[PDB]
Amino acid sequence: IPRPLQRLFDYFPLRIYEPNELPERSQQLTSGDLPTLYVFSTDSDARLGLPSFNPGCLKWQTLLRLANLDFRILPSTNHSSPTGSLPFLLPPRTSPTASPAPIPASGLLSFARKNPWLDLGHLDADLPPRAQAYLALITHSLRNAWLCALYLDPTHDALLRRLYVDPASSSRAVRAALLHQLRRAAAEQVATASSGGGKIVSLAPVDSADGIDEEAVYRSARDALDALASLLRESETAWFFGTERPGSFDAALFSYTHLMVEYMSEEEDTESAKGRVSLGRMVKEAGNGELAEHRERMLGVAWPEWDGYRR
Amino acid sequence: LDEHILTPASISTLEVHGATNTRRSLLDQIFKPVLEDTAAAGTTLGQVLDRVGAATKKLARFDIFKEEGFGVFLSEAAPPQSAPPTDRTDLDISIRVKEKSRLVFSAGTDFGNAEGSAYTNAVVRNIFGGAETLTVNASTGTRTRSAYNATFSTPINGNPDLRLSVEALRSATQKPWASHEEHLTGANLRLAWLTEKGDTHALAYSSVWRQLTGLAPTASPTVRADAGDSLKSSLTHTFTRDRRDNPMLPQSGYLFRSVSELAGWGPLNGDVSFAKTEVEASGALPVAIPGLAGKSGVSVGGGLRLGVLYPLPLGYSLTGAAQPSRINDRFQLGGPNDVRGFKIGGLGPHDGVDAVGGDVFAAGSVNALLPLPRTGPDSPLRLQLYANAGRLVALNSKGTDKEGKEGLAMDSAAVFKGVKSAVGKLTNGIPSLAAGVGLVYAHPVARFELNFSLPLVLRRGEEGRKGLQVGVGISFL
Amino acid sequence: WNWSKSF
Amino acid sequence: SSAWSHPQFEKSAWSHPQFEKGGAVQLHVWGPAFGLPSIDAECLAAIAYLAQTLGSADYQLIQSSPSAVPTQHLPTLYDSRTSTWIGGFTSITAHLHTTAASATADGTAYTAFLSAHAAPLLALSLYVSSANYGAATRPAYSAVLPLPLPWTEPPAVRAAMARRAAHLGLSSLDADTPEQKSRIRLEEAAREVLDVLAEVDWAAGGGGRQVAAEVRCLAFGYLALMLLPDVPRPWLREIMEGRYPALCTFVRDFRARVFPQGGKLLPWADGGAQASASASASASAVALRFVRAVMAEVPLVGEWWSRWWTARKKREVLASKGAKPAPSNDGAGVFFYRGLPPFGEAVQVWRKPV
Ligand SMILES: CC(C)[C@@H](C)/C=C/[C@@H](C)[C@H]1CC[C@H]2C3=CC=C4C[C@@H](O)CC[C@]4(C)[C@H]3CC[C@]12C
Ligand SMILES: CC(C)[C@@H](C)/C=C/[C@@H](C)[C@H]1CC[C@H]2C3=CC=C4C[C@@H](O)CC[C@]4(C)[C@H]3CC[C@]12C
Ligand SMILES: CC(C)[C@@H](C)/C=C/[C@@H](C)[C@H]1CC[C@H]2C3=CC=C4C[C@@H](O)CC[C@]4(C)[C@H]3CC[C@]12C
Ligand SMILES: CC(C)[C@@H](C)/C=C/[C@@H](C)[C@H]1CC[C@H]2C3=CC=C4C[C@@H](O)CC[C@]4(C)[C@H]3CC[C@]12C
Ligand SMILES: CC(C)[C@@H](C)/C=C/[C@@H](C)[C@H]1CC[C@H]2C3=CC=C4C[C@@H](O)CC[C@]4(C)[C@H]3CC[C@]12C
Ligand SMILES: CC(C)[C@@H](C)/C=C/[C@@H](C)[C@H]1CC[C@H]2C3=CC=C4C[C@@H](O)CC[C@]4(C)[C@H]3CC[C@]12C
Ligand SMILES: CC(C)[C@@H](C)/C=C/[C@@H](C)[C@H]1CC[C@H]2C3=CC=C4C[C@@H](O)CC[C@]4(C)[C@H]3CC[C@]12C
Ligand SMILES: CC(C)[C@@H](C)/C=C/[C@@H](C)[C@H]1CC[C@H]2C3=CC=C4C[C@@H](O)CC[C@]4(C)[C@H]3CC[C@]12C
Ligand SMILES: CC(C)[C@@H](C)/C=C/[C@@H](C)[C@H]1CC[C@H]2C3=CC=C4C[C@@H](O)CC[C@]4(C)[C@H]3CC[C@]12C
Ligand SMILES: CC(C)[C@@H](C)/C=C/[C@@H](C)[C@H]1CC[C@H]2C3=CC=C4C[C@@H](O)CC[C@]4(C)[C@H]3CC[C@]12C
Ligand SMILES: CC(C)[C@@H](C)/C=C\[C@@H](C)[C@H]1CC[C@H]2C3=CC=C4C[C@@H](O)CC[C@]4(C)[C@H]3CC[C@]12C
Ligand SMILES: CC(C)[C@@H](C)/C=C\[C@@H](C)[C@H]1CC[C@H]2C3=CC=C4C[C@@H](O)CC[C@]4(C)[C@H]3CC[C@]12C
Repeated sequence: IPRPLQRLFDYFPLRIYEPNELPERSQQLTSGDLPTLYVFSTDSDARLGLPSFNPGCLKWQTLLRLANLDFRILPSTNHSSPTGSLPFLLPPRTSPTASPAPIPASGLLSFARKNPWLDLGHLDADLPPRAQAYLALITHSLRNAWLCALYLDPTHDALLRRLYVDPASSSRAVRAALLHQLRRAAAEQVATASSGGGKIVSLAPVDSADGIDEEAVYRSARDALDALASLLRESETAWFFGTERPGSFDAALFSYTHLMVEYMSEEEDTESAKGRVSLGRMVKEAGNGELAEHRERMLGVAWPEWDGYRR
Repeated sequence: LDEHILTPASISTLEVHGATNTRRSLLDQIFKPVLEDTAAAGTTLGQVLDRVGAATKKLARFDIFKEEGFGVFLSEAAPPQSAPPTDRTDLDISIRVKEKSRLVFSAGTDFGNAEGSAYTNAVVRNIFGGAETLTVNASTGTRTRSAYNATFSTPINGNPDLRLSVEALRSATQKPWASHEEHLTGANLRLAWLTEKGDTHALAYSSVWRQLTGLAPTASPTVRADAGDSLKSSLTHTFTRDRRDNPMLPQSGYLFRSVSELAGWGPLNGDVSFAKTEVEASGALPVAIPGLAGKSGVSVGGGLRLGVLYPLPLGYSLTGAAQPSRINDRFQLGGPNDVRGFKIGGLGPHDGVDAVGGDVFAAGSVNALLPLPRTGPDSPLRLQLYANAGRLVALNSKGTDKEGKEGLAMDSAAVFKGVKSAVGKLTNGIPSLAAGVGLVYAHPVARFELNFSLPLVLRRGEEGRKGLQVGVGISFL
Repeated sequence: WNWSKSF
Repeated sequence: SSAWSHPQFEKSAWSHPQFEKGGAVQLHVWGPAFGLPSIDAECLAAIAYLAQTLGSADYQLIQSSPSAVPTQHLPTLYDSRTSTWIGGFTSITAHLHTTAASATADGTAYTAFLSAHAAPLLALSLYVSSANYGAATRPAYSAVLPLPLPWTEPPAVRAAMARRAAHLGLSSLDADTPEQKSRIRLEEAAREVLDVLAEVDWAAGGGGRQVAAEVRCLAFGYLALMLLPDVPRPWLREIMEGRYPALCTFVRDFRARVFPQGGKLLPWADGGAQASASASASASAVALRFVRAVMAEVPLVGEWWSRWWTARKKREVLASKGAKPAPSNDGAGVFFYRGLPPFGEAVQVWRKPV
């Protein structure tokens, strides 16, 4: 029955017009000639392409700048990510109503190799077995310190509110709800850590700062930075393992050392009222100061035009 | 029996039986107008039976009493009267009513839809003796979050036609046409009012936290850019003049609806600010034929729906920078209900495969209902021939000269110029047009249609459906 | 199943 | 809400008091299993650390469960010399602590690596795989707890370990062509971790990489629970025995040297592993532990119960540590639908006024 009538269905529609134009909001945001990387940043930061304030997003933003990819960054949120978590890259529209598929975080480096503006093997080289052990310091020891000090410290409540929840909405009721979810999720991840966590109350995971041991997280970070400073001192060059160019390991460490110095180098936590050295102070005091100048050198390579990055 | 209604009459007393929970003061409001209009003139049963005939569904609109409990025992008054105008001038009337169940609790599960789908319902009615109601709904399952609901409804000052409702809401809505889902959380305050002429008014205040999550892998850049949180605090007015003889399958009469919504402007506060209005005019017209007197069953209908979404600045100033609209608020058009013959949301701008909304739209319909041969026109199932047109456009700042590229907001003159251009786009070019033939069923819980549609004029990127299409619902164009 | 305890 | 912030102190990284050799300390660990002093990887490492750095009479081992200690975490050390509670292996070693810089950095690196990645691998073998749980480890957990507890604690342990190994992406059916791809992912994930560990000279016989004895004890804790436990799915034991003979030799020599004869020679409290738990196996104490464990599963109240209970325990540990934690904050229902009469009578009547 469909076969004889196919000579009739193919006739319609009788008139086909040009597509309707996209809304104004879509035209302003999604139209661009350069691939756009969506990260956690502010509208003023995104204008100059300055480093994002999220260490997970800053890791990939640094590598893409080392990969010599020409791109622009835009503020975004995890809800828009194809993998449910930032960052991700949208290549520019081929036509005003069509766009290629988004590039997740894992496929960013493959995208950069296809769009030279060259051998990018150093940015995704397989680390030596010893280097795998040290990478656990960055991904676990330093990450847990970042999460505990940012989300769970009342001292950084103003900063956390300004960075993450204030741009989300202007409603105080919605802001309070979003802030609680952020702290619940952050406390859950730190609770999984062996040092500052490992406590089990019931089947549900621990999701409060009460299940987190602040000293165990803080002490592990202080030990991690001293260890990383020792590893960097071993190399005869300015980068880890003697490489002549920064690699995936350097970008991974830089994503934490930069933000710790930027946002937590204040003299209020280091004051006797708290009795603990701030994260940004430990970064500059680690070893003889290798991690401080490594952060300076990494900025001089990926952001040569930028200045005023101390705090 | 009709000669009993032509005689003079004068009612003496009335009694209501079984209203133990409802306060008598509430009962007074319906019966005092009955009580005041008594012994007015002869043949008053012509007046009396209709005015109590008004009362029966007046009490039914309270929803307190079971629909079956309306036993009327009107009779001639037993005691005599001094020189009465007629032997049956005096009457005795008593009404029997049984109240509905005070509390209703419901729960269950349905593994056919989801592996852990379960729902819980509880209804409490006629609290405090004044027809206050309270309904609580809770739903869970798998691959979904918990959904709650709690509505408290009450008549105002004993008037059944003026009902105030307070609702607390938490739900998630799937939106496959835009490759995302919307999480809702907020409260609504409604004041529904029914005019003496039958017109329905409704003034509602809403404050809902919208959140676009769960983007499908095919989500377009437009959907991704609009993901995230948004608080909409809006005040909306709904008007409805329904004169259709059968609202579920109109053969005669007309319908008019207006839905005006103001969000974010002035005292309202939130992440959005606009003034959205919709107008839906419909009508039908029976046509007679020489071959059969009386009700022929054939009729010709029509329809016309309009809508404008105007961005507004926040604060108390009419002149100022206005943010462009978001995918949550933009109109959606197309489908078996809105514009027959297209994919659900198949009209308007499309980003890849996602149907992103528009700011200005205008849909229309022309249809004719016919009865099948060897079947009476009183049958609820009929043949339908229809032709649907629609347009859905989006506001653009192409007409502006220059604006700061950092800012996303548009000045007041820019928005006005954009709206004028958007409305002008409706009147040029043939609208997206579809036509077809189908069968319509008017079974009074929902209208059922089995349509064979065939798109005629279409904009590139719009999705038509050339095959059979089934649409079930209470609202049709 | 779908229970209903109305009273 | 004050439940998601660093605790306030009466007027955050308060250091623990320095330990001095001589004071009696008590280590609360899980019970013996699989012929090992303990069943948990961290607890077994802590036992080995004490057996090498402290004399046989300077410490005691107490078989316990997380509900029996204020830290809600095992292993935990009770330094009776100052009555402080220290939870976690790293915190215990730091408390008891008295190219070196390259060696010190390596010890820190592998300590984080073992916790970060060797732990999920261990959880996958013993907890995520339902075949090994129902036949090898769940009997072991129940054998070291008082009667009503094995229905509350071991289920809670599995949930933690399942979350711990969740980042691997594998689940229970992979413990077993769909079978072949599951098997190769088992060997791939194990090789991704065991390759790093094979870099270090754990036996400390010379060459390789030299690390402090603190992390060598930790290495044994994770490796011993991966090799020795006889489970119905010995795939992880098979990989280590064949591909990595050096790790197999290290575990066997370490066990024979540090835990000769099943490890029963350790100074368990009250002269035995089971007798040690008797101090907290009283009927009243066990009942409270079970009841508190039950309350946490209430769908709405239970979640807030554990958050309040954990905060209370957090203050107790901090108070013992010499800190000064700030104090924390803590009919009409019968008058309706009952008691009051119905608002009207069954009969209401009106008549024409005079
Ligand atoms: C019966 C009347 C009142 C109305 C409602 C019906 C209109 C339909 C059935 C018919 C009437 C005129 C037709 C019409 C006129 C001219 C053209 C131009 C041609 O290139 C494409 C088809 C198109 C656009 C067709 C489409 C179908 C139309 C619009
Ligand atoms: C558009 C929304 C946002 C809000 C601001 C608008 C409210 C107006 C338009 C509504 C609110 C109350 C309404 C109202 C109240 C009562 C009556 C009496 C009736 O016999 C005629 C209509 C009339 C006069 C209607 C007309 C429409 C009114 C005035
Ligand atoms: C097809 C749609 C648009 C339906 C709703 C049509 C509506 C219009 C044509 C109807 C709706 C109300 C009607 C209407 C209301 C009241 C009166 C007053 C009377 O003294 C003259 C006719 C007049 C003026 C009629 C004319 C026809 C009107 C305006
Ligand atoms: C004149 C009055 C007093 C009485 C006799 C009848 C009025 C009706 C029949 C008239 C009054 C206004 C008329 C009317 C107004 C406007 C339009 C819009 C047009 O697009 C379709 C016809 C339509 C809908 C017509 C139909 C016929 C109507 C509704
Ligand atoms: C209810 C009676 C008393 C009167 C007032 C109502 C008249 C309305 C409802 C009727 C009268 C004339 C009708 C009318 C005339 C002509 C057409 C053109 C047709 O293509 C679409 C329907 C349409 C537009 C219908 C709609 C319904 C109308 C407007
Ligand atoms: C050479 C000129 C005179 C030709 C091209 C113009 C014809 C005009 C009269 C036609 C062309 C397109 C038509 C048109 C397009 C779309 C719609 C939307 C529909 O909901 C109402 C009618 C409306 C607004 C009609 C009205 C009549 C228009 C404007
Ligand atoms: C929420 C549920 C699980 C609660 C109320 C039920 C508890 C009962 C069924 C459980 C709790 C503790 C259990 C209990 C504790 C200890 C012993 C000693 C043993 O030699 C015989 C069985 C016996 C006596 C069991 C029997 C079952 C008991 C009494
Ligand atoms: C019959 C006696 C001699 C002994 C052997 C029997 C003990 C059983 C029946 C008792 C002991 C502990 C009890 C028990 C412990 C804890 C819970 C968790 C709760 O969320 C569901 C019930 C459940 C699972 C109950 C069920 C009944 C159990 C399993
Ligand atoms: C007479 C003796 C042999 C009885 C009392 C035994 C007591 C001991 C074994 C303790 C151990 C665990 C306790 C126990 C566990 C849990 C609960 C659930 C609670 O909701 C009621 C009490 C109940 C059931 C208590 C009762 C006393 C028990 C069963
Ligand atoms: C003496 C007893 C009968 C009294 C204290 C009852 C307590 C209730 C509130 C407790 C007892 C057992 C508990 C219970 C047992 C097992 C489970 C399965 C789990 O997946 C969801 C929670 C659930 C369903 C919890 C909910 C709370 C219950 C039902
Ligand atoms: C004779 C020429 C000039 C015609 C056929 C060409 C174009 C225009 C004017 C025609 C083509 C399709 C027509 C058309 C299609 C369908 C409808 C829907 C109906 O509810 C209102 C009229 C409306 C909107 C008419 C109006 C006139 C249109 C738009
Ligand atoms: C510079 C000025 C003179 C330019 C921009 C023109 C108009 C200004 C004043 C704007 C400010 C508020 C606007 C305004 C408010 C609300 C609505 C309701 C909507 O349903 C139709 C448009 C309408 C009526 C628009 C029209 C344009 C207005 C009146």
